[PDB]
Amino acid sequence: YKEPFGVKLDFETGIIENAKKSVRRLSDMKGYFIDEEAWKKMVEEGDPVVYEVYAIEQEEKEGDLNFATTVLYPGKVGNEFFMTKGHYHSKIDRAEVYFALKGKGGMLLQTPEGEARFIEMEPGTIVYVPPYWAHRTINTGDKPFIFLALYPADAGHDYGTIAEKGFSKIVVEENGKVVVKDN
Amino acid sequence: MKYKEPFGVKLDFETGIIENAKKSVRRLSDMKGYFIDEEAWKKMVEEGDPVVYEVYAIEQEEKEGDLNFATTVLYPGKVGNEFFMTKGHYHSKIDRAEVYFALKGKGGMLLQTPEGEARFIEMEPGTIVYVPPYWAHRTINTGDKPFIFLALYPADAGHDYGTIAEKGFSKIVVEENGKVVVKDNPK
Ligand SMILES: [Fe+3]
Repeated sequence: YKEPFGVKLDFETGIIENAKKSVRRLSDMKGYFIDEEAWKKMVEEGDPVVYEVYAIEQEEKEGDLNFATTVLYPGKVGNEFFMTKGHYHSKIDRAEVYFALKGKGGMLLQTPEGEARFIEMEPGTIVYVPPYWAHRTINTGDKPFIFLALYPADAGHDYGTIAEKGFSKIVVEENGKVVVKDN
Repeated sequence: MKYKEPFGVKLDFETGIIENAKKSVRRLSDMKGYFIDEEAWKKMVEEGDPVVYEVYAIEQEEKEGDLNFATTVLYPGKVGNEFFMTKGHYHSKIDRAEVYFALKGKGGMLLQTPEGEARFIEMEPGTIVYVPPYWAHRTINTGDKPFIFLALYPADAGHDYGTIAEKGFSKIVVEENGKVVVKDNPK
């Protein structure tokens, strides 16, 4: 039997005790933002951190659960808001649940058949990501966007699909939050 | 097959209420034989039969890979000197885990393996508790204010209340000049 445990989550910083921390800078997201020059330019300026993750994951096993907070920093590549790489689940059939804790943003989701959805998130918002949907989180404000994600331990990852095909929409700013088609 | 639609629902940090969730209510009368002091229990039922806890749940069909979530508002109180608590259970599919996230108040979680090996983990706002596969678990309110938390669990986890209703937990959590976890006499 594995040992149960309790770890503290800091509502102000999003940091979880004993969690495994990972960092993703702009340089780690080549080809993700539509404006390549804005990207190359910002990177040369010492690619700032786009987001950090504090995760507690179990072995890949059916019925078990993983959890992690993400600190999505505010910013834009051109006029495209800072975002996570996003992905599909290796075992696409797994769902996910997000709980927004600080700041504001939204989640962009997509199905293999072409459907795309954008769900706005503010502190207290719980987003249910159904099985089969690819998803990415977006920070649409000027402050850090912090959220806790809970997902099946055997969900796995699938960035390739998005790495190539990607999402059918991009979220940018036109004096206001705008969701438009992607190329 | 249709693809279910994603959605966002608002959770109120102060009340524990989740918009569009299904509400369930458990009063002291719904927990017959759960507390050790049967006389204090019956006396409290007659005096008013207070609500022990309310649940606001958003559940999916019992399918593998899916997820359910629910908040619980566990009210403060004691039956004799035993703190208000949830009924407790093992998952129907015993190897499913669960994750708890405390939001308001103060309490703790009592867990035990099928054999009776127990653990007690304190919970305060911000505390995340990992309920591993195979462990039964029960939440306890050790404070004077409502203990509110969010639970996330597999849609096919299910609930085995029966085993706990029959044998209870190996330990009980009470107040004796302080919070104490001791052996459950009728365990
Ligand atoms: Fe459960």
